[PDB]
Amino acid sequence: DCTMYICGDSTECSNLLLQYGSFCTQLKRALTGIAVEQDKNTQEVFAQV
Amino acid sequence: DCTMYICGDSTECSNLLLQYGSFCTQLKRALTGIAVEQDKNTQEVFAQVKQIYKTPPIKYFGGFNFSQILPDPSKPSKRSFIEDLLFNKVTLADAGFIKQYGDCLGDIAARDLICAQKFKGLTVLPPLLTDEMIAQYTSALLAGTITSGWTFGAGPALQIPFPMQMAYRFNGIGVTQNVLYENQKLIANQFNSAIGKIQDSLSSTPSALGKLQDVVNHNAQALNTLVKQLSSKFGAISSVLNDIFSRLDKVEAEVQIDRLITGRLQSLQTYVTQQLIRAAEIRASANLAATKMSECVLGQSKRVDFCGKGYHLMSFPQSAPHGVVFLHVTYVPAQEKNFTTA
Amino acid sequence: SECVLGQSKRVDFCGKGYHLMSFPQSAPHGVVFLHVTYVPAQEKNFTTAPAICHDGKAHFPREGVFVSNGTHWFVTQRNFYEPQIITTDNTFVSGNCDVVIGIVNNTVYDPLQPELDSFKEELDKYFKNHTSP
Amino acid sequence: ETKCTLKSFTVEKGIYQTSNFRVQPTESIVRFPNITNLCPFDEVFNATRFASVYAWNRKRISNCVADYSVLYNLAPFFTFKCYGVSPTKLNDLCFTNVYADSFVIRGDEVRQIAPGQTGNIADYNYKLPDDFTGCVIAWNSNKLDSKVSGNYNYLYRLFRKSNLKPFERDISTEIYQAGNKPCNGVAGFNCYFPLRSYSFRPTYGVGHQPYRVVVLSFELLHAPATVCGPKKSTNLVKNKCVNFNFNGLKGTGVLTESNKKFLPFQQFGRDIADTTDAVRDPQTLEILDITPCSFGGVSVITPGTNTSNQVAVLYQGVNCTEVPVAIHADQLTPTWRVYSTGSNVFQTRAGCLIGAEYVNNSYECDIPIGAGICASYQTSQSIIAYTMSLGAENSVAYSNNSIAIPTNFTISVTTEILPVSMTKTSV
Ligand SMILES: *[C@@H]1O[C@H](CO)[C@@H](O[C@@H]2O[C@H](CO)[C@@H](O)[C@H](O)[C@H]2NC(C)=O)[C@H](O)[C@H]1NC(C)=O
Ligand SMILES: *[C@@H]1O[C@H](CO)[C@@H](O[C@@H]2O[C@H](CO)[C@@H](O)[C@H](O)[C@H]2NC(C)=O)[C@H](O)[C@H]1NC(C)=O
Ligand SMILES: *[C@@H]1O[C@H](CO)[C@@H](O[C@@H]2O[C@H](CO)[C@@H](O)[C@H](O)[C@H]2NC(C)=O)[C@H](O)[C@H]1NC(C)=O
Ligand SMILES: *[C@@H]1O[C@H](CO)[C@@H](O[C@@H]2O[C@H](CO)[C@@H](O)[C@H](O)[C@H]2NC(C)=O)[C@H](O)[C@H]1NC(C)=O
Ligand SMILES: *[C@@H]1O[C@H](CO)[C@@H](O[C@@H]2O[C@H](CO)[C@@H](O)[C@H](O)[C@H]2NC(C)=O)[C@H](O)[C@H]1NC(C)=O
Ligand SMILES: *[C@@H]1O[C@H](CO)[C@@H](O)[C@H](O)[C@H]1NC(C)=O
Ligand SMILES: *[C@@H]1O[C@H](CO)[C@@H](O)[C@H](O)[C@H]1NC(C)=O
Ligand SMILES: *[C@@H]1O[C@H](CO)[C@@H](O)[C@H](O)[C@H]1NC(C)=O
Ligand SMILES: *[C@@H]1O[C@H](CO)[C@@H](O)[C@H](O)[C@H]1NC(C)=O
Ligand SMILES: *[C@@H]1O[C@H](CO)[C@@H](O)[C@H](O)[C@H]1NC(C)=O
Ligand SMILES: *[C@@H]1O[C@H](CO)[C@@H](O)[C@H](O)[C@H]1NC(C)=O
Repeated sequence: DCTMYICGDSTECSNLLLQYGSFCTQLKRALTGIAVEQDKNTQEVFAQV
Repeated sequence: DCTMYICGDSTECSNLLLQYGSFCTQLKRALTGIAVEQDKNTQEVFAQVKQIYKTPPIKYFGGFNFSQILPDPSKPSKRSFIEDLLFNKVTLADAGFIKQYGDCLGDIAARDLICAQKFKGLTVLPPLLTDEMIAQYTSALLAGTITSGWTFGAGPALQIPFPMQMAYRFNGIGVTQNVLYENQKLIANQFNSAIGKIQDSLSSTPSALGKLQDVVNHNAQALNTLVKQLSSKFGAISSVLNDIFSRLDKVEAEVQIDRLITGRLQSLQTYVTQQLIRAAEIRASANLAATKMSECVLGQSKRVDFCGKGYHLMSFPQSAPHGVVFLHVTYVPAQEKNFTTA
Repeated sequence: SECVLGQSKRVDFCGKGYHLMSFPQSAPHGVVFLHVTYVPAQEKNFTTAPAICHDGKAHFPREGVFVSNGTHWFVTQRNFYEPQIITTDNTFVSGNCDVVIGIVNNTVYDPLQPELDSFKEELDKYFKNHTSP
Repeated sequence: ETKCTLKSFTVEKGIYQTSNFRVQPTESIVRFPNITNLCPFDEVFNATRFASVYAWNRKRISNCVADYSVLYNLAPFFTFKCYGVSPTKLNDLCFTNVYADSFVIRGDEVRQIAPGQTGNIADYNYKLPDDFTGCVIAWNSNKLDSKVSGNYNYLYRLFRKSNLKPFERDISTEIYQAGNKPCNGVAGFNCYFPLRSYSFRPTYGVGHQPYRVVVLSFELLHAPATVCGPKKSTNLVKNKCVNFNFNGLKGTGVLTESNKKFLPFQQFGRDIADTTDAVRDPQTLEILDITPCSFGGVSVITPGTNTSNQVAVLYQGVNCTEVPVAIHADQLTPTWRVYSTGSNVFQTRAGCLIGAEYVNNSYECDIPIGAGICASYQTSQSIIAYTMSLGAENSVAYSNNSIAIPTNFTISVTTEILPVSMTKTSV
């Protein structure tokens, strides 16, 4: 999660983190991509029938 | 371009960037490496022949219709209609070498096209191989594999008629060849109906060419995020540097501009690392494609489930924007009867 | 594990063209493979037919091809020119000869037929020593 | 240039990318509001009676010329405490409004004026915001304001129910209640008069003299400004590179006419990249479009230093009718324009190349260029750029009754090289 690890349970830290743009959005995109291809690995290796 | 992207239109910023060191020089070296390797991939995939073979004018392949995949003389280019369908279906291709400076000043809608986001030193370079020569390579491969048997990957090309060529292909599966000589018309009609249904299926759905669309979509998304990320304040006073130079003195503003420059180089290096990872993945996929090109076409693969579902008979290559499309012609057993064995 | 310890049937994997074997050599941070490969030399052209029918019955080879020099017909392996009289090792009959296209006529001399024609030529002469006179 | 960027004297045969080119500007333009009267700061700074800490006076100043050059000696400005904007370059910025808030405070607690300092004069009387832009001037007033009988005129506060948000003022004075008993009355348990008079005479301790203080506040990049520096105007230039300075916005490029329509309060135009592109001139009210001049990468194609020094120069993706605009004197940042007055120039798909010549015959590729174009060092010696040869065309006759069978063979030996282990390391 973008907010929890860095500026969790604090409003002002999230406010100053809002300036940085789409860093953790790119982080979430990369992690969701590796998750979906991680599922795709098992789907490719175990669904030959 | 590091100087324009990080320290555009400021002499003192360029001096302070030259003071930092050899960062963007290393970045440029890595980008030349990725570009040269990327040209090398397309070079080594399609250079499996040394002579550009000419297709014969005779189009009677023993009752086997083939006009879908051979090049069309009526077209000004040497493109087959299947290749044209593949090319115009993915209508998001490269346009980085088309927009010249007149197109930049064309003022379409306040210059909101890609020229606005390529003003910040980002440049797309055209590939060495053009479309017509790639199509010529594919036509040469198809011409070699259609008449000269499969021996043309082992030196010289020896002409073999199509009938006993397919008979040998049956002999390399487990069924004796003679049966092909009683089922010639039926097998030809099945081949023609199947090759028509391929074009029908490609023209049917719009969710079949995702495997090439995702690459260019990811590339465009990476560039868009890079050009969008410049609006970040990075803890400075303003996101524009000339205001900082014209507002604060040169004995306190160096800290803020230092933070801004370090943040922008951090984002640039993150982009470079992501590009390296995608390059490694594309390199592995291209090597696998080269193996498929060498084994499933220039010969018949005894491995099961490597050149198509079922027992593989033969194959066809076709070009595509940043990609290759294989047509695997394969054998599938039909309905069965059970008896008593011993 | 694949090229050195056995012959590879995968084309263009352990050398250009047909593959025979490979030898390894060491190098500073690397290995050097010496592949020994077999490549066909200059060729010759012939006229071919897909099958042959003699007694109203088709015949086929299970490896090789029928080739003609304009006068006689021979069976030949694919990757080396060697004409030969018809072989039982490449002759089997599957149906009559009115359905296939491109077939010609010739006497058939696969050693099954020399069992009556020429392999028992001494026995044929022994049989004809009594019937003919 | 390629020896400088490759750090080696002997460069190998090939193509090398080098430093990009740029189009130098020609002159500079400044366009400011043209007002005649000076800003009336004299009656603010030389008022006979100033204001109290709880009732500071606030004046907005507009429609004049910000001229602080005469404000250097006169109104000597003992404090250089300006941190939001550097006071030396104050005249180079344009402010949409300026507000002067003045009062008289105890001379000891000057530093309580700065933001973030707590207490009673900075909490219960007046406080600055967190992101405040502007600065304060503080100086001593002992000869004028302070009397031998005591300047008993300015009233300070020492208590409030809660801390007040900044930029807020109160007028009401009520006897306090600080308990369960509603002590309204006239006096009692913490029932005192709110604002108390000063006790300042010059015979007191050092730093206890009354001080005159005045804070100046202003906001930037909001609206077309009405008060800024005395810089003269000039003439507008169309479709030519120039260093423009609009209201402190300094940039370099060309200015064209745009067909977009603004709003009466809108002044600046933005884009997705957070860069100004469309501006409206303060004097004449049309729409101006900003665009920096073109540039691009530079590549050099050379044979080895073992061979001759004849090179070729390629420009990255530029229209070749626009590169003669780059061919002038004192026009380009790369000073090596000696080759810019060169030879015949031939256009490819990624720019146009100077120093070679097309040949319609085809050779094998040696140097990558792009779009199937390849360069070589060949015939007299020169550099030739030609179309890449895909190979030798060889028709093969298809037959339905013939066969090609090899009669001889050969055995050959091929080498392969594979890396197996890169060198280990540790740090
Ligand atoms: C080979 O296939 C092509 C494509 O199916 C055939 O071209 C079509 O032929 C039919 C009738 O012969 C026409 O009605 C279509 O208009 C043709 N299509 C196009 C795109 O022109 C071709 O005739 C076939 N040739 C042989 C010898 O079977
Ligand atoms: C062979 O397959 C058939 C059908 O899958 C099995 O069913 C028997 O054969 C036919 C149906 O095709 C019926 O007439 C019989 O009554 C079926 N049952 C039996 C018990 O013979 C059959 O079992 C399979 N095996 C054999 C050896 O025939
Ligand atoms: C800059 O000064 C000029 C000269 O005073 C102003 O020009 C006036 O307005 C228009 C053009 O803007 C001229 O045609 C008038 O003749 C001028 N009138 C007067 C009384 O000078 C111009 O408005 C000034 N620009 C700004 C932004 O104040
Ligand atoms: C504006 O006036 C209101 C009164 O209506 C102030 O609110 C009071 O704040 C004190 C602070 O402790 C409370 O004890 C009172 O109960 C509040 N009044 C009411 C009616 O709730 C408010 O503080 C004033 N604004 C400022 C900035 O001081
Ligand atoms: C296949 O080609 C080889 C290579 O030329 C032939 O070997 C030559 O044979 C002649 C005949 O005695 C010799 O004079 C040459 O010296 C041989 N060449 C070499 C390099 O040793 C070989 O004879 C050919 N095979 C056939 C069946 O013609
Ligand atoms: C056999 O092949 C050769 C190869 O070029 C050709 O010249 C010749 O005409 C062919 N013979 C026949 C009968 O087609
Ligand atoms: C303001 O007062 C100071 C000191 O009283 C004086 O030096 C200055 O001239 C005055 N300003 C003007 C404009 O007269
Ligand atoms: C230039 O190259 C040649 C061979 O290509 C070589 O013999 C010669 O020594 C080289 N020149 C120098 C100065 O090394
Ligand atoms: C430059 O633009 C013009 C537009 O009229 C075009 O004709 C010309 O080919 C372009 N130059 C190059 C080198 O592409
Ligand atoms: C190449 O072709 C062009 C266009 O036809 C012509 O102008 C030029 O002279 C030709 N050059 C040669 C060497 O044939
Ligand atoms: C072989 O092909 C030719 C055309 O190239 C054709 O005229 C001829 O009929 C074909 N022969 C057979 C036996 O099909």
